[PDB]
Order: sequence, then C-alpha cells, then structure tokens
Amino acid sequence: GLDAVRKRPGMYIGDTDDGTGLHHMVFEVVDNAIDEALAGHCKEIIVTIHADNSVSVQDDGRGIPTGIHPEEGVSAAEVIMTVLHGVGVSVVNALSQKLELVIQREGKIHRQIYEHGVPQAPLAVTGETEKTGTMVRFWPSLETFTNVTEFEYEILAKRLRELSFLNSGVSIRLRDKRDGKEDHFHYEG
Ligand SMILES: CSc1nc(Cl)cc(Cl)n1
Repeated sequence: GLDAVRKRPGMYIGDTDDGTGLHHMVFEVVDNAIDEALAGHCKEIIVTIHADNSVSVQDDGRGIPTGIHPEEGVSAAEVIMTVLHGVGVSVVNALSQKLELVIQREGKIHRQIYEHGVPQAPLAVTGETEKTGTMVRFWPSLETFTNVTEFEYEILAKRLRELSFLNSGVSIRLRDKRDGKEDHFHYEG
C-alpha cells in the first residue's frame, strides 16, 4: 500500500536528504516512458523542469490503458498509479504533493489529479485528440524531501545522455523552463 511508501520513503526512493532520491523520482518515470510499448515506429520522450520546480515526463507511446479494471472497479490507469505491484510511478505518486496525469488514447484526452497518491476524482475525458501518449507531471512532497529541494538540470542531462546510448532510435529532449536551457539526446547507431 501507498501509506507504507509515505511512512518509510527512503526504502522506496533512496536518500531523501542528499538529493539522490529527489532525482530518482524523475528517472523512475523516465524508465516507464522508455519501457512503454511503441505507438508508431519511434519514441520521443520530453522531460521538462517547469518553473514551479515540478517535472513532467511525456511520451508519444500508446498511452496507459484507461478502461475500467474489472476486478478493481476503477480505470486501469488509476490502478497503475496507486498500486505497488525499477519500482513504479505509484511510488513517485506516493511521494508527490501533487501529480497530474494526462493520457491520450483512443481519440480522447483523459486527465486525473492525485495528492500524496490519493486521486482527487475519477479519471475523466476532457476532450478529443489525434495524438497518443502519456504525460505525468509531479510536484515532490516537501514533507518527504529535505535539504536538497530543487532539481538540478546537469544531473538530469547527464543521466538522459547515458540512457540515450542504451536506447537507440529514442529521441530524448530535456527542457528547463526556469532559465530556458535545453538539450536533445538522440542516438541512432
Ligand atoms: C510518459 S510517462 C509514462 N509513465 C508511465 Cl507509468 C507509463 C508510460 Cl506509457 N509513460
């Protein structure tokens, strides 16, 4: 359960004081965006540090499934976001004061807001779209993360570059809206 993640965050995300756990939050979501099933023949991932110190990861993959999970009684996307079972977005969700989820799948835009891993409403259709993919934007909880509270572009940049070489064909963009720095990592060897 998510309550166990909030009680002992160190266990699930790593060190919550030296900044390493804070940045693992980002990498955990990125890994899911990389591991996502392709929608077309390529994948693009866009990592954005927003000017309110939130991070969003978006991909152009298939989209997290939105249909009602027959056994759980809520959208499959909600199950993924709220259940423990390379640890999962549910952990990131658990340790985020807010998380926004936008899914584009089956011609429809779906949106859901969480607070400390608790959904504020059911996953809802907000409009129409010709695109597909997932967008997770999260604001880390400062009840969890102490001392180092701010994301560091360079740490993100260095890691995504390393990943780039391991994931040929995948376009990885990094954008910092605080000062306008950006990078593009795209290996095709
Ligand atoms: C784009 S962020 C992301 N996160 C998850 Cl949990 C799955 C997928 Cl398909 N993408």
